Amino acid sequence: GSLQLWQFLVTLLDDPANAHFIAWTGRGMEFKLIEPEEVARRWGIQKNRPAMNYDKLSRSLRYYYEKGIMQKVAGERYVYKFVCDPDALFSM
Repeated sequence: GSLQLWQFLVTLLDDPANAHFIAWTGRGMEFKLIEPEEVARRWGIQKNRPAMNYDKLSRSLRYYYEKGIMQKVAGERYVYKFVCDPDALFSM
């Protein structure tokens, strides 16, 4: 029952109160960190680990890249995508 970064990001993305700093782009499961540092700060609050910033957050995203969970969309700057559909991981 420990909160995972991919789960936290999904929760941010499905709440329109967060749309000014993180939002689905509308292509597949791609999303943009409109304010990367605000996303990082909120992950830090949630997971209880200041001083979280985007530099540190990017290390966790690179972890997800190496582990097949997330990809960084090339040609973009702060656009990522889920590889495995988070809803499908628990649909059964």
